[PDB]
Amino acid sequence: AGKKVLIVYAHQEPKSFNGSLKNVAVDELSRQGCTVTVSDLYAMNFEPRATDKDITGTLSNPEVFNYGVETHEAYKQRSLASDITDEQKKVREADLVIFQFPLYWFSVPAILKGWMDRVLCQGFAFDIPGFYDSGLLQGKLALLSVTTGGTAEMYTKTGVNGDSRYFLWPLQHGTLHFCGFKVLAPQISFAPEIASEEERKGMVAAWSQRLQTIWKEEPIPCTAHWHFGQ
Amino acid sequence: AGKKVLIVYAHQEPKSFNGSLKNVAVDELSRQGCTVTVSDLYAMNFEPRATDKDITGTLSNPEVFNYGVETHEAYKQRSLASDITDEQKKVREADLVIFQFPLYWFSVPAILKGWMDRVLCQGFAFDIPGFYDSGLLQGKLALLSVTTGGTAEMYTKTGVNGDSRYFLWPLQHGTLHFCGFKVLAPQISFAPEIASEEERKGMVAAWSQRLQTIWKEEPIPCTAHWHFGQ
Ligand SMILES: Cc1cc2nc3c(=O)[nH]c(=O)nc-3n(C[C@@H](O)[C@@H](O)[C@H](O)COP(=O)(O)OP(=O)(O)OC[C@@H]3O[C@H](n4cnc5c(N)ncnc54)[C@H](O)[C@@H]3O)c2cc1C
Ligand SMILES: Cc1cc2nc3c(=O)[nH]c(=O)nc-3n(C[C@H](O)[C@H](O)[C@H](O)COP(=O)(O)OP(=O)(O)OC[C@H]3O[C@@H](n4cnc5c(N)ncnc54)[C@H](O)[C@@H]3O)c2cc1C
Ligand SMILES: COc1cc(=O)n(C)c2c3c(ccc12)OCO3
Ligand SMILES: COc1cc(=O)n(C)c2c3c(ccc12)OCO3
Ligand SMILES: [Zn+2]
Ligand SMILES: [Zn+2]
Repeated sequence: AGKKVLIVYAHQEPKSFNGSLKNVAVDELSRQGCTVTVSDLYAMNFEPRATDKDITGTLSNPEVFNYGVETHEAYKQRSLASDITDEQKKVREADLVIFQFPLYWFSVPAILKGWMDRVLCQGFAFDIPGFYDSGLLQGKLALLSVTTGGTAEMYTKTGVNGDSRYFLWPLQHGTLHFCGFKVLAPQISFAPEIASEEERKGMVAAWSQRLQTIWKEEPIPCTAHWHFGQ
Repeated sequence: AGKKVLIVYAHQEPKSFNGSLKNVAVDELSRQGCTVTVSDLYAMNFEPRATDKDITGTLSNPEVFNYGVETHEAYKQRSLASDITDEQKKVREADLVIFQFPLYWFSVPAILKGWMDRVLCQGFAFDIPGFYDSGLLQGKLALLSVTTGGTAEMYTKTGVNGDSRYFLWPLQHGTLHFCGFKVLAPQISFAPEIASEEERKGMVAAWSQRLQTIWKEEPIPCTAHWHFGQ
């Protein structure tokens, strides 16, 4: 239907398993008639570092540079670097934002971490006050589509890595929910490097198949209990 | 004595509160006679992105780029980029690695996330298999010194942000413990931007005091129970 989707994609190799997941999302959401944009961060050589090059006008406090303060002001003044505001426009217009990435150290690859750090600035994505359920991106859906080295077995409460939900907290709750997104259940594609060719094909078609009905899903309850239980 | 400390620091501003915490750690550990090295990531313009530039000469599969495989082989064949190997030398010789950074999105700034992604490579920090305590950095101590925007009250189990310990999991357990580090209790300096003056002087003083007996400390039990349990 009449919806805009932004896919923020973080993998170096177009032939990868992540590449395939990205392309099947674009294929399926495009088939449905959705408007689809992809920010392919490596191909863009997206700048991950939060630096004073991100503000182009007079700083509030040139004596002691505080990145959150300076970017909050710059956002209000329209003196942010244009790579940041280009991304903000995509997010602003999106109804759904999908993040497609390999798990790096229980988190996103740094190039995508730098997208969150630099694009979700104060004034745009949240304000103090104006976060979690009062976040500035309220009304928008977000979803993490994550691939791993580790097996599903390894990511259980009594497996070596602990439950997969534990590493989702800082991203789902600390970032997405904080900015006001409603979070859809994560898509985790476990261990495609270990998986057989039939199992890989299965994981790709499960994602394609889930996307056929993605607009009918409810968000998760993004709370400590969902993530950690008890 | 004789101990070597590496401090991996990630703040843009030498006059910041992180800056002061890094400086008192250098001052105190230097005073004790320890060997100290600092990796000032922003001043080094450290590269955060995981790309094929990290491998010199020629790829072990130039048709499909797999970062994990390529860096593992590059490590074995002494063909990693020199920014990464310079960091690996400092880590290899270190008895204690302290990370000094402001919390960005429940995690490390992207520039320090990229140090983790690119420096802690397979063959160096862990093997597959070969992790947690068959992790290659066993014997070394690691410590997170983190500063926050949010007050300690916000970081309680039924505060908005949830417990501090919940966001420590991917860093302490998924990264530091996985590589074989023993983890010291984190130093968390809550909300300096809204502290006095005193209080702030006091937080800087307390870190210095703690570093006086850092070598007497016992590592935390780095378990799901410690982070999430009761
Ligand atoms: C710095 C670093 C940190 C990491 N940290 C962690 C961690 O904390 N936890 C953890 O679990 N893992 C971790 N990993 C490993 C893991 O997340 C990755 O290896 C990744 O998830 C695998 O995804 P990929 O797309 O790169 O796989 P690929 O290697 O690209 O996929 C396996 C492939 O199937 C492919 N394929 C592509 N398209 C298709 C298709 N359409 N159908 C069938 N097969 C297809 C390829 O041909 C290849 O055989 C880390 C890796 C690195 C480099
Ligand atoms: C992209 C981004 C994401 C963020 N995400 C989060 C998050 O997830 N959770 C969260 O809680 N917060 C978050 N924050 C807020 C961030 O963690 C805090 O802004 C930061 O930790 C403050 O530390 P600082 O060193 O920059 O403080 P500074 O602004 O540098 O310091 C505060 C004050 O201390 C003064 N000072 C310096 N040295 C001394 C000294 N020796 N004695 C006394 N005073 C001194 C400085 O002059 C200044 O007045 C985020 C910020 C950004 C920009
Ligand atoms: C430290 O987290 C990991 C957990 C983990 O379970 N696996 C399988 C990893 C992996 C890597 C790199 C890291 C991890 O390359 C291939 O498999
Ligand atoms: C989870 O993210 C935050 C939690 C949080 O508790 N606080 C206070 C934050 C903050 C930021 C940015 C993010 C956060 O700028 C100043 O204060
Ligand atoms: Zn939440
Ligand atoms: Zn652990």
